[PDB]
Amino acid sequence: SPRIVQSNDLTEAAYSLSRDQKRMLYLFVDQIRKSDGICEIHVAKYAEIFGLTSAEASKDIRQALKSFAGKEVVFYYESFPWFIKPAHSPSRGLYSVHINPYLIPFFIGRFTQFRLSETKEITNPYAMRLYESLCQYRKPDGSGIVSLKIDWIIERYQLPQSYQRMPDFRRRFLQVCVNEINSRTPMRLSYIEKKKGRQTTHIVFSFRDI
DNA sequence: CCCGGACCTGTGACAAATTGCCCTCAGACGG
DNA sequence: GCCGTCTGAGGGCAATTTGTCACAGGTCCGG
Ligand SMILES: [Ca+2]
Ligand SMILES: [Ca+2]
Repeated sequence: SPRIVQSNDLTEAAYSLSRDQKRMLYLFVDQIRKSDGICEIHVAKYAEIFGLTSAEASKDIRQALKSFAGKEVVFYYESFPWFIKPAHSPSRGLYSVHINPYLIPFFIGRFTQFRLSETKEITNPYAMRLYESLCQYRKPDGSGIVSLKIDWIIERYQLPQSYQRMPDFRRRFLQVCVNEINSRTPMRLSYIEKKKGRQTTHIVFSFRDI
């Protein structure tokens, strides 16, 4: 199945995207890399890759596409829009999109890589961000270890405001997304908390391959 | 000494958002 | 040149997940 690769600058960028949008974004990076910024999406192909009906694919593409407008991307800083023209459909079952050409060098650069079958069952978009950030540190054999700062997680994944209260951070983000990765990917993941005084400051992740 | 305050934790509620499903009906084409 | 079928563009749903905050109970310090 298709092998996604992307510059680390994208793995660690600040942005907020939905799941359907992140799915499309993988195909855009794939199209661009296989060579102006103009990409294309087929309803029937999206449906087959991610196991949807054609109808639900259509719904997913259309709403994802109108939710890109006004969205911006920050590289740590410098801000860019994803799209510089609205999407449009020349043919039935076919969409044309215009990615910001200044983003191309940030897509292709110190890199992260994974096969698309690894992530296509994840549902929570914050868990997709987390799985991308672990892959950036993976060894050939399939293991790794990394320390991510809690303040940096909040900024980069643009977590919502009540998750700055740590018991809520634990309950609705950390525990749920570590559970998804262990249930929906071939990865097996564990963690431990680093503290300073009363405050918890980092999360230390270790993982191996099944 | 206590006591109140500034911190920290987990849980029960409720509100808003997202999920996979289901149904209708016209577009595009082949045979 | 018409119709039978495969698509996909629309309109919705209830059941779950995700986002928010009130309240109870831990600690340590300065007064
Ligand atoms: Ca969201
Ligand atoms: Ca959907």
